[PDB]
Amino acid sequence: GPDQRAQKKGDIILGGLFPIHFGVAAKDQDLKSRPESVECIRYNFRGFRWLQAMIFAIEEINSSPALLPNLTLGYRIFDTCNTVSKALEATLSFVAQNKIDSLIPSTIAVVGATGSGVSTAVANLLGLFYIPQVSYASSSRLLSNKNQFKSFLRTIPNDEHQATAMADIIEYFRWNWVGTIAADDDYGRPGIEKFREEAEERDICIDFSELISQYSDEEEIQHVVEVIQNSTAKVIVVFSSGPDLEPLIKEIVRRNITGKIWLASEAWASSSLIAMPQYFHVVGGTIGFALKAGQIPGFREFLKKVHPRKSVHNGFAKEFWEETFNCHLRPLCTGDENISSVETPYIDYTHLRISYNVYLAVYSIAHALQDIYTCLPGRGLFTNGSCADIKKVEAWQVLKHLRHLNFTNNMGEQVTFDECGDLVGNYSIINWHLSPEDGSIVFKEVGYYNVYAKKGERLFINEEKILWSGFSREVPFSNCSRDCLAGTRKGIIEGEPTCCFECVECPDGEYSDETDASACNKCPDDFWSNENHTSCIAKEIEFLSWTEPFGIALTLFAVLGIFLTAFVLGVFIKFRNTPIVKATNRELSYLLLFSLLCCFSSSLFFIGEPQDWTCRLRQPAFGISFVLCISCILVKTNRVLNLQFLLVFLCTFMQIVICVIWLYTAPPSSYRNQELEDEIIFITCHEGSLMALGFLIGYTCLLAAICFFFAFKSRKLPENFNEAKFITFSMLIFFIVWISFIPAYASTYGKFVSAVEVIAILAASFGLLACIFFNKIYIIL
Amino acid sequence: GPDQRAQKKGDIILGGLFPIHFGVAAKDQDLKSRPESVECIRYNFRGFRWLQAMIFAIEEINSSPALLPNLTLGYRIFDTCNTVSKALEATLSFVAQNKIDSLIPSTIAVVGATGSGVSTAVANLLGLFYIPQVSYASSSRLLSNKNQFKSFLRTIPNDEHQATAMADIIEYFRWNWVGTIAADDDYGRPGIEKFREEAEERDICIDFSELISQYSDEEEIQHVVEVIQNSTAKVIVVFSSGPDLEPLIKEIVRRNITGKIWLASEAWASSSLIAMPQYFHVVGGTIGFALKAGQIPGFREFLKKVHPRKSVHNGFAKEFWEETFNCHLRPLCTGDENISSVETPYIDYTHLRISYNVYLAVYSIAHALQDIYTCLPGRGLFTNGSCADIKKVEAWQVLKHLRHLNFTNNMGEQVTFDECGDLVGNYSIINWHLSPEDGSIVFKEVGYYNVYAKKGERLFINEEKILWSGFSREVPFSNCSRDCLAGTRKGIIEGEPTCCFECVECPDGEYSDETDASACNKCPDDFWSNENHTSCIAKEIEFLSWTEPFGIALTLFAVLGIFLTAFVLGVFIKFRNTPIVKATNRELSYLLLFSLLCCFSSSLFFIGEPQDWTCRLRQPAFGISFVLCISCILVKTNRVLNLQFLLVFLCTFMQIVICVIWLYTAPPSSYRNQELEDEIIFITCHEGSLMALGFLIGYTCLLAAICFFFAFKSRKLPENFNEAKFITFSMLIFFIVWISFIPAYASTYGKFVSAVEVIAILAASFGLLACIFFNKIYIIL
Ligand SMILES: *[C@@H]1O[C@H](CO)[C@@H](O[C@@H]2O[C@H](CO)[C@@H](O)[C@H](O)[C@H]2NC(C)=O)[C@H](O)[C@H]1NC(C)=O
Ligand SMILES: *[C@@H]1O[C@H](CO)[C@@H](O[C@@H]2O[C@H](CO)[C@@H](O)[C@H](O)[C@H]2NC(C)=O)[C@H](O)[C@H]1NC(C)=O
Ligand SMILES: *[C@@H]1O[C@H](CO)[C@@H](O[C@@H]2O[C@H](CO)[C@@H](O)[C@H](O)[C@H]2NC(C)=O)[C@H](O)[C@H]1NC(C)=O
Ligand SMILES: *[C@@H]1O[C@H](CO)[C@@H](O[C@@H]2O[C@H](CO)[C@@H](O)[C@H](O)[C@H]2NC(C)=O)[C@H](O)[C@H]1NC(C)=O
Ligand SMILES: CC(C)CCC[C@@H](C)[C@H]1CC[C@H]2[C@@H]3CC=C4C[C@@H](O)CC[C@]4(C)[C@H]3CC[C@]12C
Ligand SMILES: CC(C)CCC[C@@H](C)[C@H]1CC[C@H]2[C@@H]3CC=C4C[C@@H](O)CC[C@]4(C)[C@H]3CC[C@]12C
Ligand SMILES: CC(C)CCC[C@@H](C)[C@H]1CC[C@H]2[C@@H]3CC=C4C[C@@H](O)CC[C@]4(C)[C@H]3CC[C@]12C
Ligand SMILES: CC(C)CCC[C@@H](C)[C@H]1CC[C@H]2[C@@H]3CC=C4C[C@@H](O)CC[C@]4(C)[C@H]3CC[C@]12C
Ligand SMILES: CC(C)CCC[C@@H](C)[C@H]1CC[C@H]2[C@@H]3CC=C4C[C@@H](O)CC[C@]4(C)[C@H]3CC[C@]12C
Ligand SMILES: CC(C)CCC[C@@H](C)[C@H]1CC[C@H]2[C@@H]3CC=C4C[C@@H](O)CC[C@]4(C)[C@H]3CC[C@]12C
Ligand SMILES: CC(C)CCC[C@@H](C)[C@H]1CC[C@H]2[C@@H]3CC=C4C[C@@H](O)CC[C@]4(C)[C@H]3CC[C@]12C
Ligand SMILES: COc1cccc([C@@H](C)NCCCc2ccccc2Cl)c1
Ligand SMILES: COc1cccc([C@@H](C)NCCCc2ccccc2Cl)c1
Ligand SMILES: O=C(O)[C@@H]1Cc2c([nH]c3ccccc23)CN1
Ligand SMILES: O=C(O)[C@@H]1Cc2c([nH]c3ccccc23)CN1
Ligand SMILES: *[C@@H]1O[C@H](CO)[C@@H](O)[C@H](O)[C@H]1NC(C)=O
Ligand SMILES: *[C@@H]1O[C@H](CO)[C@@H](O)[C@H](O)[C@H]1NC(C)=O
Ligand SMILES: *[C@@H]1O[C@H](CO)[C@@H](O)[C@H](O)[C@H]1NC(C)=O
Ligand SMILES: *[C@@H]1O[C@H](CO)[C@@H](O)[C@H](O)[C@H]1NC(C)=O
Ligand SMILES: *[C@@H]1O[C@H](CO)[C@@H](O)[C@H](O)[C@H]1NC(C)=O
Ligand SMILES: *[C@@H]1O[C@H](CO)[C@@H](O)[C@H](O)[C@H]1NC(C)=O
Ligand SMILES: [Ca+2]
Ligand SMILES: [Ca+2]
Ligand SMILES: [Ca+2]
Ligand SMILES: [Ca+2]
Ligand SMILES: [Ca+2]
Ligand SMILES: [Ca+2]
Ligand SMILES: [Ca+2]
Ligand SMILES: [Ca+2]
Repeated sequence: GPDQRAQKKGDIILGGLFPIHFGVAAKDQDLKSRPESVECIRYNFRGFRWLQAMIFAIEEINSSPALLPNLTLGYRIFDTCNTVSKALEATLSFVAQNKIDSLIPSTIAVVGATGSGVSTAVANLLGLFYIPQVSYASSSRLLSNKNQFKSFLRTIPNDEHQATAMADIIEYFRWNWVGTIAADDDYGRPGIEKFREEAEERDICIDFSELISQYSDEEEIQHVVEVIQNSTAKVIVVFSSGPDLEPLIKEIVRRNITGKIWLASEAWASSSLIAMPQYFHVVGGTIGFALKAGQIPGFREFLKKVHPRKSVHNGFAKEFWEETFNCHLRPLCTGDENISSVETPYIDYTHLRISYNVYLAVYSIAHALQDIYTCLPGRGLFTNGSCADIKKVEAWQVLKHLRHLNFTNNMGEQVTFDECGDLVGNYSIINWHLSPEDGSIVFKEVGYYNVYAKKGERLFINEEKILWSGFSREVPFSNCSRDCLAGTRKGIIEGEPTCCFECVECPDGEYSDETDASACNKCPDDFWSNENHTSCIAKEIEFLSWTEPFGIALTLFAVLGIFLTAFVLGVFIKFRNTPIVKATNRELSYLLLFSLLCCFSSSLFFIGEPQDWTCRLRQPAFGISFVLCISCILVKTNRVLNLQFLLVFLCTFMQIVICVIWLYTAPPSSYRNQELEDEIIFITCHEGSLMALGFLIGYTCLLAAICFFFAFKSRKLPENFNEAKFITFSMLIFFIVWISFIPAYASTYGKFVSAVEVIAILAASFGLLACIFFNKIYIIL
Repeated sequence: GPDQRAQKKGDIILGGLFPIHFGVAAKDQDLKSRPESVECIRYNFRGFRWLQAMIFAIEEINSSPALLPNLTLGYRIFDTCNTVSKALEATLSFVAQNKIDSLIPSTIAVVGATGSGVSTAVANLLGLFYIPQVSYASSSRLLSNKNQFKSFLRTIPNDEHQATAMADIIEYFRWNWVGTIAADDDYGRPGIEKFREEAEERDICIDFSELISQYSDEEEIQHVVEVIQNSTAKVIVVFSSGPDLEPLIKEIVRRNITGKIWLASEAWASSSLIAMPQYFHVVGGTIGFALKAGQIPGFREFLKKVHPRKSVHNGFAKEFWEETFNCHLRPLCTGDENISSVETPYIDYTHLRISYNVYLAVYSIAHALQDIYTCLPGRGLFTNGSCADIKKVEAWQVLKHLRHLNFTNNMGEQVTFDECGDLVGNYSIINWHLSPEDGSIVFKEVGYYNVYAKKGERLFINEEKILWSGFSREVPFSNCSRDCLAGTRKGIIEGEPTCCFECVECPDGEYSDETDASACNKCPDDFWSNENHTSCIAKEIEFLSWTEPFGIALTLFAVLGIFLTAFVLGVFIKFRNTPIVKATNRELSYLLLFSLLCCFSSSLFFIGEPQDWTCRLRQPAFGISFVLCISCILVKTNRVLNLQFLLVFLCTFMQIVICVIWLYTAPPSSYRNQELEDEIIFITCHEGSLMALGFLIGYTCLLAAICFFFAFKSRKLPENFNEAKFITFSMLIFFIVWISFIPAYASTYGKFVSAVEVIAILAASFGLLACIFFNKIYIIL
């Protein structure tokens, strides 16, 4: 394989795949000359630390007598440069003896790779030969498919939980308008698809979805930047690694776009390529995910013991030395430099997360080998309970024992792989802060995601520790439309997702008391809308009331009429012996005064809240009383022109028969009219039979016409102090009053119709009383 | 490599990857023993025809002297079984000489593979060594990435156009509620993502998105089936191959789900695994995509010449013979059977689409080799214009010449590969019909998709040829919500996409004239909504018009009053010498009659449409005329009790000063009241100065009260035929009329206030005229 390698000899050989370089020289091969091996350029100190973690774990296993006694573990580790081609050359180097026996030391297991696409490409070849491959950083769900990848296992948790956690985070901060960026590889696309599913099931709308790569052209990056700028959303979920996101972040920094709230996947939430101070105005305040940190005692000293000459087995130490001190072995370096003197990710780390994954992968392979070594003859996992010979062990046997692995960590936790080869683990939630002393970016832990917890309780966040955009304490607004107040209702904007709405105020008569009201709820039948439609208020019920001032005035006038009638009646009764009261029919005078009292009592009926009996006894009472009084006047005129009682009885009986008829057929009834005024309910009365009202007033006015005619025929005659002209005057007053209020009765449907009726009754009764009796009162004085 | 192979020797060797089997055995090893090579189960006759197409193209090239003279093409073709593992074993067989020179005949180029995931896995290894790989059926966009796949080219069009075409088809048939199913591989996921993008830009809502596979468990298939059933959407877009869709179709057939409209991607739109008659109730009427058919003259005869013994180079002919006739060489077969006797996809084909792609790939490699062979010494593609030695040709040189390929087909078309190695091509659109004679499924061409055409013109469909569900001629309904009629407006349903809406009728005063009205438009102030709210009609304007019957009646009474006043005036002028008219002031009588004429003319003012001058000259005219009348009556009474003209002038001048004052300060104006009734606009008049109106009526009624008082003081006195009582009567009639209509003026704001005012004016004028002059007329007779 490649010349640059870390090789050690042993009984069992472990393969190693690490990204010692971030990527390869970006150039299009001309194919004019024979193509040579591409050279990867940017040194990755963190990847070299991962390689050192693998070597340290192997050395610790070799030193420990408890684990794999009398057996020596060796390694063959190559640099992938985050590239499929280099990893495939290394894998072809691994499977040389398998290829010879299908178409150099034998490779029992392989550790790696980092990238999910690289791991998929390597896993195809490795599972072709059933060589177990335990990856430390590849987290794509596509690798969980065991039909495709038979020998692939993971010490890193699967990516589905991370997308669910991002959806939970967006829900927690109450956002529904977000953008998505994904790396165009096996890491970005499945994760972003899972996030899209989880966001749509949480009613979260995604404005844009874009794909990026480290090989994206200038036009693609410009298009993505334009899409980001053109959007209102400021929360962008990014599923990518450092190298695949670096060009986009660089272009955003050049254009200097600030205000975006970045949600970071684990691959770049701790990336040194993205977390640099000069990008902090763009990427500051980023909220991202980190793996659970682990402890590897003695690892730091082993890292500090690195040396070009002393590390003879590790061939990558040469370039690490040359890149750390910028020397060559460009100034020549003696080799006596100090690692602690230079600040690189190699030593400048706080938590071991992927390095712990490498350590766990190596120890998992070692524990599988130990389970093979300690297998009791009749209790094996293979056919008939047989056990593999550790001296002549085969890769498929180690894979079989890895599928059944259960071992305790140095941290006292149980490591197991499921049917998909996944190792579930918690997440920590970090926020990108700026250091005051140094100015570098500090990853402050602000929360966690508990995968073991049930749905809805997995997320915990300390929002007080969060600095939005790196400096702000207020949660930013990332909704498409403002949640407008009550009294309004949401409405569709064509061609736009449901999260974006225009809210129109409620229609008159409909109320909305809730923010984000889908529709304006209607008020009930007896209620109406508020002034701003933020509530519902009872409809005002209106009629002619007793306590209201005008009803009081009408009642006082009715009582005054009753008092005057009683006064005249008392004057007549106490002084019945005088010739003046003897001239007129004093019995008929008493009956007429009683009729006037009944008339005023009937006038009292119209005032007040309408009721069934009240509307049933308003027209009939006045009709009876006024027919009776006109009949008494009629018999007085006929005397002027026993039997008089018979005539008044005949008239009152005809009128009361009419009344009984139309009260038996169709009683008047109280009804709550609601169509005249929307806000106001009019309590009024249905007559029931309108032709009955015609008959009633026709009879009253016909008896009136007869009385007026007979009084006119004898107007000039002086008798009983010429009462004929007074009768004529009272009756013409009756006709003036009742004709004059026809405009009043016409179309004035409200609380004032009862007032008009009361005033008409009072006027007619007062005119009759005055004309009949006030002349006699003047005579008596 | 694998023992079962098709091998021929030659100077230049072409690799071959074909799916002779549909898959592998479902033997998921428990790793009890050493895992053996997996056995392939279901024979694929169409894949064997593709392999025969490759062999036929190679043989035709060898026979043709024009193409590659004195050079013999050989092949090494293996069976992939649509599996990554076996394809990778074959690819490792291809790259043996490369692996020997990086860590058996040399492979110059490889044809294949079919599946996109298989092609990706093979292309990683092949591009590691820059061995050109021309695929005939893998259409994933992921393979267009030349950073990852350096040596990969395609004779099949890329899948982006097909997803765009499906979006265009959904738009054409007016659907917005569709479901999506995709194979969980490199073919299904990118295509379904492209379709999701193209549908979201076209306002198409996707109810569900599911993933399937040939290895999907029972629970996954049941979940997908329940998702399909639970959905209202009837159109389902499927990006999958036959084997990956077969379990889902089988389960849907078991449950007998009918009514769905399947949109088929090219991989399964012509699949024999899905297009079987016993599934026609479920998959009948499917609309799918096919590639351009090609012509390979002599191919059918070569296919019919297949034989186990005679085809010594083709090792796959043995199992083809055994599967075709169900024999062994299970009854023994002599080998003298006839291919045409048995109906298999091998010969029972109508159009060569993938076989033509295989043929084109072989001729593309051959033409690249020919371009190498005919290279002029100083005009090469390589360094310094050098040309490759065809005798010692290398794979990377052939790849370089393939990247620059221009050659003419046997059909007379130009074959070229772009920078991504893609060959663009048209699509045909087919519909799954049922044959009447045979009962098999017939793929009827119903349209095409022209990739060369501009956007919006690429799709052509003959809907008359389409049988929906296999039997129906009516386009099915696949919208989430009914597009309800006009008069209604759409409204949001919470938690649901914009395509699903509840439409509420428009509010009163608002109209929607369009289907799918986003909001109800309020039409202008003079308009009010229709009863259906489909439009809005003009607001009715209400006033007291001349043509109205009641306005006509009022005009007739006014004209009658004018006629009566003129008659009295004529009687007075013609007979001025009589003693009766000499007794009264004849000049004052003429003035009073003229004032009555002015009063009737003022009564005529209120009738008609209000106008600024009309509302300005309504109250003043009547006020001045009636005060002049009362002043003449006043001087007549004062005579009853020169200077009379002075008194009438004083009174009329006081009132005219009041009038000039309040028409100078604030004149009355015509206004269109729109608040009393929503549907109707009342045209009425603002007085302007209400206190000035108080002054006007106060002065008129005060001059009245003075006249009434003075006439009452001299009521009994007989003079001028005792005109005093008649004056008192006219004046009391004035007071009765004007007091009586106070209820009428109160709150009766409409077209009837002018009517009431006209009636009051007519009544007062008639009373005055009658009382003053009709007694004199009676005396004159
Ligand atoms: C942004 O929009 C979301 C969704 O409408 C709002 O979240 C809602 O908040 C209210 C009150 O807290 C809850 O009753 C709803 O259930 C939430 N809807 C969800 C979770 O879908 C959020 O408040 C908005 N943020 C703003 C306007 O700043
Ligand atoms: C994953 O995270 C959860 C929550 O942080 C851990 O549960 C906590 O465990 C500690 C002790 O280890 C308790 O004091 C807390 O009360 C627990 N919190 C809960 C249950 O909400 C859990 O142990 C973590 N798992 C791993 C494997 O680290
Ligand atoms: C289903 O809904 C779609 C909405 O997209 C309707 O298609 C629209 O029809 C109107 C007709 O006036 C066109 O103006 C729009 O341009 C169409 N929208 C498109 C094509 O996206 C379709 O008519 C509905 N089908 C029904 C109700 O059967
Ligand atoms: C793709 O399809 C279009 C339309 O079917 C083809 O254009 C047609 O070409 C024929 C001649 O070959 C003309 O008679 C038609 O009028 C054309 N139709 C158009 C322009 O709409 C086009 O040639 C096809 N491209 C191929 C086969 O490569
Ligand atoms: C009550 C409303 C609806 C109808 C009005 C009825 C009026 C117009 C009718 C009914 C009674 C009638 C009067 C009955 C008696 C007399 C006396 C007679 O010597 C002259 C006619 C005269 C003066 C009539 C005039 C018209 C009259 C007053
Ligand atoms: C509309 C109603 C309520 C109010 C009308 C009041 C009327 C009906 C009353 C009030 C004053 C009354 C007048 C008082 C004086 C006279 C003069 C006398 O020689 C004949 C009766 C006559 C003419 C009365 C007729 C009726 C009269 C005008
Ligand atoms: C002077 C002559 C006409 C006799 C007087 C009769 C008067 C008192 C009565 C008889 C008929 C009545 C009219 C009948 C119709 C209406 C329409 C109504 O919506 C308003 C009142 C109004 C306009 C009335 C006004 C007064 C009226 C004209
Ligand atoms: C109709 C409503 C508005 C008012 C009713 C009061 C009127 C009609 C009543 C109350 C007092 C009555 C007056 C009492 C005294 C006299 C004096 C007598 O020599 C002529 C009748 C006359 C003048 C009466 C006319 C009618 C009269 C004025
Ligand atoms: C229409 C507005 C002005 C209200 C009407 C006011 C009425 C109630 C006033 C104004 C003119 C007044 C009359 C003026 C003249 C007389 C004659 C006198 O010997 C007795 C009082 C009497 C009969 C007054 C009665 C009340 C009266 C009619
Ligand atoms: C009843 C006798 C003693 C007096 C008669 C006066 C009459 C003709 C006049 C004077 C004041 C007038 C009232 C003034 C106020 C209103 C309120 C209005 O919305 C309806 C008409 C109504 C109810 C009028 C009814 C008739 C009325 C009472
Ligand atoms: C104008 C509306 C109110 C209709 C009322 C008509 C009144 C105002 C007019 C019309 C005809 C007139 C009558 C004509 C004839 C006479 C006879 C005379 O000896 C007494 C006056 C008297 C009785 C007049 C009274 C007023 C009168 C009745
Ligand atoms: C005239 O003498 C009367 C005899 C009986 C009753 C009454 C009064 C109490 N009712 C006025 C009924 C009101 C009215 C008038 C005209 C048209 C419709 C309507 Cl609803 C008067
Ligand atoms: C009474 O003698 C008059 C002198 C001048 C004018 C008039 C008439 C033409 N105007 C009625 C004005 C109507 C009215 C009455 C009371 C309250 C409000 C309103 Cl709006 C009469
Ligand atoms: O699967 C993948 O592609 C990513 C690669 C990756 C992860 N975390 C990282 C940290 C540093 C460098 C690389 C990574 C998570 N899985
Ligand atoms: O890339 C892929 O996976 C599919 C495989 C495929 C296509 N068309 C076919 C016809 C028959 C059999 C298989 C196929 C289109 N591309
Ligand atoms: C974004 O808006 C700018 C300004 O008009 C425009 O130039 C650019 O094309 C837009 N991009 C997209 C993706 O709409
Ligand atoms: C970038 O934008 C910020 C505004 O947030 C501004 O303070 C800063 O000066 C800008 N930097 C450059 C180089 O323009
Ligand atoms: C591993 O062993 C522990 C006991 O030390 C046990 O609790 C745990 O369940 C085991 N793991 C599995 C997967 O059985
Ligand atoms: C379909 O709907 C039924 C009824 O609500 C429910 O029980 C079932 O779980 C649903 N299935 C799916 C796949 O959503
Ligand atoms: C399957 O469905 C079709 C169409 O609805 C119907 O004709 C047929 O009888 C059904 N068969 C069974 C077994 O339900
Ligand atoms: C291929 O050659 C033809 C002429 O034979 C020419 O028209 C066409 O443009 C060429 N294609 C390319 C890609 O150069
Ligand atoms: Ca790696
Ligand atoms: Ca050891
Ligand atoms: Ca990184
Ligand atoms: Ca949209
Ligand atoms: Ca294949
Ligand atoms: Ca030849
Ligand atoms: Ca198929
Ligand atoms: Ca939803």
